[PDB]
Amino acid sequence: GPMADQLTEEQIAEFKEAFSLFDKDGDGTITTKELGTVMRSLGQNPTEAELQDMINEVDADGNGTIDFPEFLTMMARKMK
Amino acid sequence: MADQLTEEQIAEFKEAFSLFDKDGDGTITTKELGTVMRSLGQNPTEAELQDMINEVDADGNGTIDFPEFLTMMARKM
Amino acid sequence: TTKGKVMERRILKDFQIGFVENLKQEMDIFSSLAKVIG
Ligand SMILES: [Ca+2]
Ligand SMILES: [Ca+2]
Ligand SMILES: [Ca+2]
Ligand SMILES: [Ca+2]
Repeated sequence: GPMADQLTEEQIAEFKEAFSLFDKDGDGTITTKELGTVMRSLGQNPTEAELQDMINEVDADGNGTIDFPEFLTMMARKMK
Repeated sequence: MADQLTEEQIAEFKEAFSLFDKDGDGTITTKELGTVMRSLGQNPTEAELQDMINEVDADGNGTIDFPEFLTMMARKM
Repeated sequence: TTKGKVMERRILKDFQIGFVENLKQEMDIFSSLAKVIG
């Protein structure tokens, strides 16, 4: 599970911008509610459990939400 | 992040908010964004305008208020 | 008026709506988001 070998600063800025679209209130975390809001804009209707599954696979410290370090770590990983 | 703002930056963002809040009702709507965008030579679709509101509409009430505008402005410094 | 329009154009750029519309067309949300930034 390494992050992508070539991770540019501009890709990191895009990760911050993407994070800010989920964390709209700017408290530095993404909740299941904030994730559901964005995915309902996408045309998906996930359940409260499906949302918790997607949070859980990004949530490295198990505190129930996603912070930017967790988001960035997962994003640069999927960047491969 | 909005707390890390100087007096001058808040005053500046307050002035900027009023440029978009055309009717002075304390909210920015899709229609007000559209009016400004078209005055600058952009022609967004209604769907794009709603996406723009949705980007920063943290409380999901359907418009941008000054707290949300300040959060946007502060985090993008 | 010119000062106001410059401020407006700068703030509108802050929405990055082209980048955001790219995500929406692409939409496993996090994998698909990686593709847009990829
Ligand atoms: Ca949040
Ligand atoms: Ca966490
Ligand atoms: Ca208004
Ligand atoms: Ca709002």
